[PDB]
Amino acid sequence: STIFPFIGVPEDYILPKTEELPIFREVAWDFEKDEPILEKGDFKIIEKKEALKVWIYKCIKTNRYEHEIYSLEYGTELSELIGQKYTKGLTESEASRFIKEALLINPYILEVNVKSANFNRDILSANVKVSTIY
Amino acid sequence: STIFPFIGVPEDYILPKTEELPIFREVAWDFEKDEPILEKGDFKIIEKKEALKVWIYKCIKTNRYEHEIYSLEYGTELSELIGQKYTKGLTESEASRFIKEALLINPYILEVNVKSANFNRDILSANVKVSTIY
Amino acid sequence: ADIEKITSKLVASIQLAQLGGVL
Amino acid sequence: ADIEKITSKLVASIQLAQLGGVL
Amino acid sequence: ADIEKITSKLVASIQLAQLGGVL
Amino acid sequence: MIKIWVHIKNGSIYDITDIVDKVSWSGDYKSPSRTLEFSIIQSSFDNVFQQIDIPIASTVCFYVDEKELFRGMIINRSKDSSS
Amino acid sequence: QSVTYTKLSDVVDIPKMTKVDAESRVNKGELILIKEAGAIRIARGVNSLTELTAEKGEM
Amino acid sequence: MYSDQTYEVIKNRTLENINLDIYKGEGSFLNNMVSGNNLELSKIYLELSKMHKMAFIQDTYNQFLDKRVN
Amino acid sequence: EANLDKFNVIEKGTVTLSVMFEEGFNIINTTFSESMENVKNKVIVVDQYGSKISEKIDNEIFKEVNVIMQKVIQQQENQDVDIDSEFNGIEKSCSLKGYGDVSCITGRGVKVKDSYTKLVGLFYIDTDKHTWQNGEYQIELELNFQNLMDEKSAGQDEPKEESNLG
Amino acid sequence: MEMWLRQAEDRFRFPVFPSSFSINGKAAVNSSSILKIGEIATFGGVALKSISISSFFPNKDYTFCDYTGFPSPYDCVNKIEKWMKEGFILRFTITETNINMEVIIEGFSYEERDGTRDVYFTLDLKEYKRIKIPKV
Amino acid sequence: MEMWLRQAEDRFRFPVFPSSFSINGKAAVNSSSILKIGEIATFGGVALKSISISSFFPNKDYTFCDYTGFPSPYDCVNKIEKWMKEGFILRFTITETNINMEVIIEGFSYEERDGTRDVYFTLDLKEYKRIKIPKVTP
Amino acid sequence: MEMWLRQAEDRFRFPVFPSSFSINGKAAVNSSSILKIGEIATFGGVALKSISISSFFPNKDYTFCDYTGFPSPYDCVNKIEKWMKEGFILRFTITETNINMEVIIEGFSYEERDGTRDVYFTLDLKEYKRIKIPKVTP
Repeated sequence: STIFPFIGVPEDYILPKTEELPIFREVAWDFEKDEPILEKGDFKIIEKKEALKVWIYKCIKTNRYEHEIYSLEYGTELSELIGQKYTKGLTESEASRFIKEALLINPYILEVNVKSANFNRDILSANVKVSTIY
Repeated sequence: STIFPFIGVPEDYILPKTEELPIFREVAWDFEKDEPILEKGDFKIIEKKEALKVWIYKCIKTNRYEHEIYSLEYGTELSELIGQKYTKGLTESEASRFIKEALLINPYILEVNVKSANFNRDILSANVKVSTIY
Repeated sequence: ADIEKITSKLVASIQLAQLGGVL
Repeated sequence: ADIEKITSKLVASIQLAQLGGVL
Repeated sequence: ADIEKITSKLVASIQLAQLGGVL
Repeated sequence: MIKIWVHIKNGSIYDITDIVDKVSWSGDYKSPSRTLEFSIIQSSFDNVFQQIDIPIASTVCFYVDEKELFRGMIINRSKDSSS
Repeated sequence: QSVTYTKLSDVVDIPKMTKVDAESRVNKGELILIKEAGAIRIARGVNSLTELTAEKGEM
Repeated sequence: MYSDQTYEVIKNRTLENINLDIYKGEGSFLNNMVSGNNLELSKIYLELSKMHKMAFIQDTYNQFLDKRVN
Repeated sequence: EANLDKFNVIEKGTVTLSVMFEEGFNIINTTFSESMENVKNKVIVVDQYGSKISEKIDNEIFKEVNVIMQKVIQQQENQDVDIDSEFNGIEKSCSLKGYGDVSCITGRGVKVKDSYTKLVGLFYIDTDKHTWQNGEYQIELELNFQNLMDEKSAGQDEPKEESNLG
Repeated sequence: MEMWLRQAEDRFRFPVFPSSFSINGKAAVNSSSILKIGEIATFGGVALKSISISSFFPNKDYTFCDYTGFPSPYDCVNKIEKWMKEGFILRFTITETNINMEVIIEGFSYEERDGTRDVYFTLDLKEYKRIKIPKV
Repeated sequence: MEMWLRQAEDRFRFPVFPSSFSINGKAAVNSSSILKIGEIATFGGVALKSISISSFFPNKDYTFCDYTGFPSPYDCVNKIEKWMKEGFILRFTITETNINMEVIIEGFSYEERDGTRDVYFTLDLKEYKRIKIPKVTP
Repeated sequence: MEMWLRQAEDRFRFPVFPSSFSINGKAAVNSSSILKIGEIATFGGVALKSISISSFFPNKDYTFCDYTGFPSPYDCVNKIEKWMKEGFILRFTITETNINMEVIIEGFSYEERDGTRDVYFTLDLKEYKRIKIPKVTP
């Protein structure tokens, strides 16, 4: 009977209550052998920071623009630094930036710091601190 | 309910009263035994400065967030200084600020000054001067 | 907001002139 | 030219008020 | 006095426009 | 020498020349009435600068060189808290 | 610093004891845990020595 | 009503109903005595609210539902 | 009032806000005014023909303003007008800017405290405006004065209870 | 004397105490002119205090340092820059004086100007007052 | 000479007399013009005076101090800051001169700049005037 | 340390490191007032940083030069001028510090002032920020 003078239908104007992010859960992973972990004949699900460890490991391990399935923001660019394409200081600064920007897309991660950086032989070492909501 | 006193009050109009606090009265308390005092088989009531002394003693002796019955304003944070958690100068500043902010919620107390402060062995001494309306 | 203040002043002036009478 | 800008703003405000309805 | 000058300019403009003819 | 006097409803008469801040007197040929505008200094923050109140519709008289030029009714009254 | 009034976030609860009990225990030269100011902490940082001579003062 | 009845409101009402000459404010002897039981009354009000939802058959949980259907 | 998709007809001032404006707490500036321009204190009734039948003067308004400002209303055959509604008195207003919540909107009553006399007055909101910019939020209201709030209770409404419940 | 900037339990103590410090305070005065008597003035309210600090963050353990164990220069820079970015309300205190108040950071500048890798800085702070909304 | 700041019966005397003091006074002159004559001027009333003071509050008894028994530097700072905050009306006087008037505080700044723990300050004062209130004629 | 300006893969390294560098940062504080209380303030967001650089472009190989192989002074001038004219977004980095961000050029001035044919310059850079674009809800 009565007209609806707005675009759409009354159903589209119901807003679900905004709540905290649901608890982060992920399939367990074995870093030494690079395999998912089975428990009692099924996949094993871990919670909170362990799942975050799995996600961070997987994110760091991939290259940024190599795969079609991923968007342009997923992955890291650490492969461009191999072979000393830049000076040592430029490589250090770029590595810090790459790690920070790659990791920060996850809404469960609040801040990232790359603190220690040392060149010994052909190896580059660094320390990374990640702060989450947990 | 007719006059409009915001620009000015009419000449004939008489102000109803001047706003003042009643005489501060409190049940008497003894400090060496921590009890209320009974007089002729009933509680003894004192007034003005002695009542203010009782109130001040009670306010200093309580902790701030410990009890659910009280609000967030009542109490004192002096228990956070025990054990030299801060340096000595920071301890002096914090003690002065804590005492002033705790005492100034009583409307009958006008100004608080923490003048002297000395460190001798494990004892901190100070002089507090309270100014009231009386 | 300048237009609002100017309009307020103009309205007040017009109302005063209306009370005073205009030929 | 200030008078022209003031008049333009006043006209726009009056038109919006007319669309909204004035008692 | 700004309102008076603005009103004077507006009145002069309106009188000129009336002389010129407005559709 | 300009003097301003105000008559209040009860019967009191005040000379407010020492309080006036600004005066304006004007008229036009297309209206039958002349107008007078003036301001006084009055502070609510400071107790010293509190003055008398002049209610709406009280008579005000304007003198220049011991000659009366204006007599009229008060119509508007306004108070700004900042000034 | 000193260890007095250091609070332990790990501990959940402890057996109840009255104030006079805690004071008498401290006077005997014992290191105890108490509940005070809405937390669980140690009472005072004293060692086992109780009898004092001219050579060994209260310090 | 039941939701409105809270520790602050009932405490204010109790202090207004009591008639002494002493001072009634935070840190008073009378205020200290009055508080402590009003908090428990505020706690009791919630169970009093809940009992009606316990009783009926539309929302009875598991064991009360079993009793009422039996 | 059109609230969302619903249309309402409400009477002004029924809802009174909890927040009160005080000089030392949440007021940026105020401007109080009083005016006499729209005063009416005489009513003249004319018949359908234009001939006058009756007149009336209000003494309370006439006490404030010595002059008489007349109004003319006409009654038809099937209407009998009430004179006492046509009188109009002195208008007192306020222009306020300060801090508040999103509850202060047109059609509600608000309370403003007088600094010198510590008296509270009731006002009706006629115009409002809320702005958010650069991380700050301010309100501007146009208020119309109703009356002075009575100290304690005017009629002193007491809860009527029996001495003994049972 | 010591200088501290603290955000709740997170505290920072400056490693090198500055050469001087000054507090600025002002009050507002409203002026009017009355005919034939001249200018008059009335009190209008007090303004917020301000304080500015200049020093450097050392890159090595100097003899004149306040204590031992402070972080690196750019760690201090990053911590203070984050505090300024989020608009936190901080507590600033100088011991053995009457300076103990809540502030907000207005400016932060840092530079390097020699061969020692020390970082000189300037920090501008402004007093913070919370507004009280009455209720009934 | 001596320098005093007094609020009712609450009197304060400066421990160290400054190196110099100066009074600033002005008069308002209105400017107009007349065609073919140029600029003209009229008198527009006198303005309020002002004075600025610079000294320090000693942290110890010096040989050049005006008197003994003065309070600590930060007690003096606290007193003057409270007076400035509340907007009190004060009386300012310098003995053996013509400076004796009511003032109001406009600015107060203090600092430390050496190893002696002395507090240096600058104080800005403005003259205060009262207007008579009209009286109803008999 | 080293100083670099890079536009995509087009990288430029300054032959002579300047005598000093400084970062300027500010936050916006809104000012208001309340009757009978005085001035109050609120937080209004952070502002963009800025840095200014002063050095010269050598016309010969010096012992204090950072590296060998750099272009002629007016080649460097032409490159930077083209970048400033087109309004490119660049990346500015000083190694061994925390300075690594995207910038846009605000001013560029150069001069000659002796017999060595070296070109002295001053470069003003301003930080650049991007806003996220909203996404339609699924």
